[PDB]
Amino acid sequence: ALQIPFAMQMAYRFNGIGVTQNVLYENQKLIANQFNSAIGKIQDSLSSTA
Amino acid sequence: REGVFVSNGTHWFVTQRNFYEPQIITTDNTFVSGNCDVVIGIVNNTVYDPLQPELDS
Ligand SMILES: *[C@@H]1O[C@H](CO)[C@@H](O[C@@H]2O[C@H](CO)[C@@H](O)[C@H](O)[C@H]2NC(C)=O)[C@H](O)[C@H]1NC(C)=O
Ligand SMILES: *[C@@H]1O[C@H](CO)[C@@H](O[C@@H]2O[C@H](CO)[C@@H](O)[C@H](O)[C@H]2NC(C)=O)[C@H](O)[C@H]1NC(C)=O
Ligand SMILES: *[C@@H]1O[C@H](CO)[C@@H](O)[C@H](O)[C@H]1NC(C)=O
Repeated sequence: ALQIPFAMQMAYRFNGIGVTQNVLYENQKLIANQFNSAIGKIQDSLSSTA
Repeated sequence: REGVFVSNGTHWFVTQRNFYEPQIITTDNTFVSGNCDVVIGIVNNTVYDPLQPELDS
């Protein structure tokens, strides 16, 4: 296991789907908020529906 | 362009992600996108131009 800052790991994950890194870094807060809200929606979906 | 910026304490190199082979940072290792007010964690360093010495001499 080789440590690596999570923002840079996500930069690699972006650069692996054909989107340059600067897209993430310039939109890091937007992407972080989108991810957090998505996880919240997952909680709601699992809690409401069996 | 491909790799990651690293530092051995004093100088900033750009290496490939999977094997430590440091290289001077020049404008052919790196590409410009944006400016310094938007990235979170951006540092100050000097990017060497391979063209300026040729023009100088
Ligand atoms: C980090 O690496 C750089 C070079 O890769 C080291 O700087 C060099 O040190 C030698 C030894 O005195 C000098 O002859 C070179 O001129 C230096 N290069 C540059 C560009 O200054 C540096 O000492 C290393 N840092 C640590 C903490 O090991
Ligand atoms: C990296 O360089 C920039 C300039 O390229 C520095 O920005 C300065 O920040 C101080 C503190 O707010 C201001 O008083 C200066 O006016 C800024 N410079 C310019 C040209 O606007 C920044 O401080 C540097 N960072 C480090 C860690 O050295
Ligand atoms: C890293 O975290 C420290 C707090 O432990 C903070 O002072 C620093 O500004 C952070 N740097 C980056 C690039 O996130």
